[PDB]
Amino acid sequence: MYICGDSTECSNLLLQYGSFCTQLNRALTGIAVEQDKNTQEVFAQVKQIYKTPPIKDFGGFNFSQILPDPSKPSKRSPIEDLLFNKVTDLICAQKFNGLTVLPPLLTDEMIAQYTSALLAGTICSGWTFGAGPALQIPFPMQMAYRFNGIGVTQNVLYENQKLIANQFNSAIGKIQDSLSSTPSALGKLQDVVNQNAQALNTLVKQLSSNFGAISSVLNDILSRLDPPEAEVQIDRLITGRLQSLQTYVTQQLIRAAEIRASANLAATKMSECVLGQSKRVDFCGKGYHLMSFPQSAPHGVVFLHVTYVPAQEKNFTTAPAICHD
Amino acid sequence: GQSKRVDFCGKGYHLMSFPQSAPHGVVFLHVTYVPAQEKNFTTAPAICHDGKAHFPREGVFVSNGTHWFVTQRNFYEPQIITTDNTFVSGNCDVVIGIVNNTVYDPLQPELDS
Amino acid sequence: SLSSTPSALGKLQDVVNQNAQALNTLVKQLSSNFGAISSVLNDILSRLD
Amino acid sequence: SIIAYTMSLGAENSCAYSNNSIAIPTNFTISVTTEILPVSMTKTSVDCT
Ligand SMILES: *[C@@H]1O[C@H](CO)[C@@H](O)[C@H](O)[C@H]1NC(C)=O
Ligand SMILES: *[C@@H]1O[C@H](CO)[C@@H](O)[C@H](O)[C@H]1NC(C)=O
Ligand SMILES: *[C@@H]1O[C@H](CO)[C@@H](O)[C@H](O)[C@H]1NC(C)=O
Ligand SMILES: *[C@@H]1O[C@H](CO)[C@@H](O)[C@H](O)[C@H]1NC(C)=O
Ligand SMILES: *[C@@H]1O[C@H](CO)[C@@H](O)[C@H](O)[C@H]1NC(C)=O
Ligand SMILES: *[C@@H]1O[C@H](CO)[C@@H](O)[C@H](O)[C@H]1NC(C)=O
Repeated sequence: MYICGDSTECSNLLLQYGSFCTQLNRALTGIAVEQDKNTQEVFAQVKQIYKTPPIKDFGGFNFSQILPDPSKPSKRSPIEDLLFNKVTDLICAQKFNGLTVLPPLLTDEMIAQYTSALLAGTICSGWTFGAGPALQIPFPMQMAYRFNGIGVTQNVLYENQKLIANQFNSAIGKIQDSLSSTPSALGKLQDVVNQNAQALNTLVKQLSSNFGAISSVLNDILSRLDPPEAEVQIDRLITGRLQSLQTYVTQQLIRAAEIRASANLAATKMSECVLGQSKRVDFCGKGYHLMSFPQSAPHGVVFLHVTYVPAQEKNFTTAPAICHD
Repeated sequence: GQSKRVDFCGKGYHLMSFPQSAPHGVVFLHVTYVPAQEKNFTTAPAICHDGKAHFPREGVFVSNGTHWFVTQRNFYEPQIITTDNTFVSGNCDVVIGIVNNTVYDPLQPELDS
Repeated sequence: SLSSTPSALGKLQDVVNQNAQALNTLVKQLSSNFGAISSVLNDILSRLD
Repeated sequence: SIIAYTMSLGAENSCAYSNNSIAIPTNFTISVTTEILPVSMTKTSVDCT
C-alpha cells in the first residue's frame, strides 16, 4: 500500500522485482518481536507475585511514594503517576498510507503489577526472594545487613535508626519534586518516542516526491496516460518508493539494536541492584550502594538507588602498627 | 572464579561452573545453591545483659521459644550466646526492641576451678 | 533434559537458520526481471545485439 | 479449540511482613542450570562478479 496505492498496474510492475516486500516485512516483524522480549527480560524476572503488605510502618521507613496507590484507577505509585504524566489527525494520516502501530504484549497495568511484586518482595524479604524462596526479615535488619555489606557495623544503624529513617523519607520526597519540576528529567524516553515519530513522518512525506515522474499521484498518471507511457512513469515512482522504505528499515534496525543494548543493561541493573546489593562502583548510584527500587515508565524503567555518602570527617594521626613489648 | 553478581551465573548462590562446547557456541553449566526447608523464629536486634548491648558478630539472634541462640545467616546451626559471639557497643537504652538475656562468659569456670 | 527438550538449543539453531535465509534470498533474487526482458543474461545476449 | 485468555503474570505468592519475625534456612538444595550463548556464525563470501 505504501508503494502502490490501490493500483493494479503498479502492483504488477512491483512484481517484476524480487521479494522486496517480504524482506521488509521480516525486518519489521523481527523488531517488533524483540521489543516485547526486551520488556519481559527487564521486568518479568521474578515469577512469584507478592502483595504489598498492609502495614505501612517499616520501622519508621515510609515508602508511600514508591508503593502503588490503591485509590487510583491505575495502581501506580505517586512517582509512577508522575512519570506517566510527564512523557508524551497524524495517526490517521499515517494509517491511510499503510503505516500502522501494533499494541505491546504487556499492558501498563501488567508492568505495574510486576513492579509492585518486586517492591513487595524487597521490602518484606530483602534479597532472599531473588535467589530462592522469600524469607521474611524485619525491615531494620535488612538494613543492618546492607550496612555490613558496605563495611559499616550494624551498630551504627541501630544507634541511629531514627535519623536514618528520617533522612531516607526526606530523600524520597525530594525525588518526586525534582522530577516534577525538571523539564529534561525524562528526556531519554521522550527522545525514543520522537525519533520513531519522525521516521514515520518522513515516509509519509516522501510519497509526495516525484523522483523524475510527471506527478506523485498514481491516479493522475493513470487517468491521463496510456498503458506503456504510464508504465514508465509508474516505474519511476516505484523505484523512489522502494528506496524510501529500504532506507527506513535500515535505520529502524540500527535503532532497535541500540535499544536492545539499553534493555540489556536495564535488566542487568535490576538483577544486580534490585534483587541484590552491588559492590560495583557507580553501577547503581554514586556512593555506597545499599538497595534499589524500580518504578515503571512509558517505554522504560526508572530506578531509585539508595546509597550512602560519608559526611563530616576529621583529620587524625595514623600509624601502621603499635609496638608493645 | 566465583561471581557474586546476582543471577549472572544462574539463579541462586553461585559456586562454580563448567563450560561445554557446542556448534557455533558455548553452553555453561552453572552450579548454584538454593535454600530449602526453612523455619520462622522470633528475633531481636540485640541482647541486653549487664546493662550493655550485645550485637552478634556474624549472625542473627534467634529465639527458639524459651531460649536465645545465634545462627549464621544462611543456615540454622544454633550457638550459645557467649561473649565470643558478640560485640558490645552502647547501652540497653538506645536499641529499639532489645531483649534481656544471658551472655555466657567462657572464662568464669576457669576462675572458679 | 537437553535430550528431551527440542527447543533447548534454539538460540544456536536460530543463528544458523537466519544465515541460511539470507543466502536463499540472494539466490532467489536472481530470478527477477527488474524491468528487463528476462532474468537470464545468456538469453539477452543470445537474441539481442 | 483455540482459546483466548488473559495471560497470567506469575504465581500468586505471599510473605508475612512482620516485625520480630525472621525466617532462617534449615536445609539446602544444590542445583545446576544450563545457559546457552552463540559465539560465531558461518563465515561466507560472495564473489560480486
Ligand atoms: C509518609 O509521608 C506522608 C506525608 O508526606 C504521610 O501522610 C504518611 O502517613 C507517611 N507514611 C508512612 C508509612 O510513614
Ligand atoms: C585537614 O584536611 C583539610 C583538607 O580536607 C586540609 O586543608 C587541612 O589543612 C587539614 N588539617 C590538618 C590539621 O591536617
Ligand atoms: C529449644 O526449646 C526447647 C523447649 O521448648 C528446649 O528443650 C531446647 O533445648 C531448645 N533448643 C536448644 C538448641 O537448646
Ligand atoms: C512490633 O509490633 C508490635 C505490634 O503489636 C508493637 O507493639 C511493637 O512495639 C513493635 N516493635 C517492637 C520492637 O517490638
Ligand atoms: C531488663 O531488666 C531491667 C532491670 O532493671 C528491667 O527494668 C527491664 O524492664 C528488663 N527488660 C526486659 C525487656 O525485660
Ligand atoms: C511461617 O512459615 C509458613 C510457611 O512454611 C507460613 O505459612 C506462616 O504464615 C509463617 N508464619 C509467620 C508468623 O510468618
